[PDB]
Amino acid sequence: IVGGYTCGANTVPYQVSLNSGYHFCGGSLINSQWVVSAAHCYKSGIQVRLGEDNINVVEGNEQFISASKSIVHPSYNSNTLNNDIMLIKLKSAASLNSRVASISLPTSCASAGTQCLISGWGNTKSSGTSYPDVLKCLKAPILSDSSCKSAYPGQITSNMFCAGYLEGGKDSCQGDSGGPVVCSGKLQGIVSWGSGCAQKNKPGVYTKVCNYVSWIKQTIASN
Ligand SMILES: [Ca+2]
Repeated sequence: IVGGYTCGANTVPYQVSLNSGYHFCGGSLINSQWVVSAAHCYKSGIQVRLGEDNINVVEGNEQFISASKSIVHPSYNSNTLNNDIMLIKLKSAASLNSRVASISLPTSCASAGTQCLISGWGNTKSSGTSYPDVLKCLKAPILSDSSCKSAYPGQITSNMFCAGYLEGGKDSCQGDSGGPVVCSGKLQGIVSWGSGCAQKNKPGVYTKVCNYVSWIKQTIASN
């Protein structure tokens, strides 16, 4: 997260860190046994880390649970990043509490101008590299589809939306991928891609979760 602020320990209780020896992506807890992340985050050997603030210090509210199954969306397109969404089932049910909590899925899509909360442990520099230990947060509005397509000609699909600031300076970044965009208490986005981070006229691009609710529910019900 570039241009954001320190969330505060466990203030984003649905935020997860995916760990394969180190933090490599974010995710969102949607029930006690399932996490949503980005398909491009897929790898083997995932441990889901819930209840994290400082990812380099055990502070006493963490739950570390290995993945039992990963399911990349059947239509994930690694060329275009269309359908950049994955589900991860936990080997055991997390214990839900005030610091480890699920985020509701949307029942309808969100509209341009709605303010959302974007969070993660990704890079905090738009030029250079600095990775934080504690969770960072950014409030950012959804941009119109027209503005998104204007910023990224020929690259925006019906399963993507932009959020952020055309002036630059505030954005998600590498290491935030797979993490949440939450608007009015619903998970509307997954950190997916962009051109650089926090650059002028290059807002963040996010997977449009509202298009996947039926697939998420049916996949969870059958697995
Ligand atoms: Ca920790």
